[PDB]
Amino acid sequence: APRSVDWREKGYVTPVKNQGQCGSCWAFSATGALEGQMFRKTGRLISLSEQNLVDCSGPQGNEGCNGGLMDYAFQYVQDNGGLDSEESYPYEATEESCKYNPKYSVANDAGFVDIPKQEKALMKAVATVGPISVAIDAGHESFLFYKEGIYFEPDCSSEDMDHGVLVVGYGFESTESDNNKYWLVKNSWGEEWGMGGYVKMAKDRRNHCGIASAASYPTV
Ligand SMILES: Cc1ccc(S(=O)(=O)N[C@@H](Cc2ccccc2)C(=O)CO)cc1
Ligand SMILES: *CC(=O)[C@H](Cc1ccccc1)NS(=O)(=O)c1ccc(C)cc1
Repeated sequence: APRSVDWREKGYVTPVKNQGQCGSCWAFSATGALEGQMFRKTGRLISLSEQNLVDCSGPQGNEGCNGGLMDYAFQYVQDNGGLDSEESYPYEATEESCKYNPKYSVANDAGFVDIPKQEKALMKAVATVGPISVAIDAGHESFLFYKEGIYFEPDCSSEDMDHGVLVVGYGFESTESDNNKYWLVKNSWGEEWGMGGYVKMAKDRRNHCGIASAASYPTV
């Protein structure tokens, strides 16, 4: 695998979005992964509707602003035969009745692939597939105030993740502790959080915060 990957340089990644006060992280992770795979197929980057997932993917097991799983969203796009664009079905940060309209659907998938719970396997998927949906333990003040550098939280759990996000690459930079490797992660808290909405999360530090315990991507 390469030592460094950044799919934003290849056109796979929309700008950072903001989920607001709705527990819809899982929807932003899923649209990020599907936005990348759709671009890989068609060469056109189109922002996808998180509200469409929040309002409509209940039958697959999602619970709107109360939580959900990226895999369930991928299952919805497959079952439903499509997913509306962000512009056609904009984000309201509140759960409402499903307003899906297939005339405005711009994405499809035929399932999803769950990545083995290994950072080595996650690296190979990021290097060969595109942005990857992952879940992390974001439940620490240190994560809220992250600003730069490689994020490392000693109290981070590798088993109880609460926050779905998107791995868009990985890389390295020299650090005091010589733990130099990171995952490049797109968050959904707007661009004022972190590094323009991104975080460099510790890579190859024993599945730090569980980043490799629930990684997946849709099949397009
Ligand atoms: C109290 C609470 C409220 C909402 C959520 S969440 O649904 O927004 N976050 C997801 C993230 C996730 C975790 C593992 C695998 C995929 C996605 C979950 O933890 C799902 O159970 C979690 C906790
Ligand atoms: C992933 C998501 O949408 C979360 C849902 C959540 C998770 C834990 C506790 C309350 C709500 N929303 S979030 O704003 O991304 C977030 C809030 C709090 C924590 C500890 C993590 C993430």
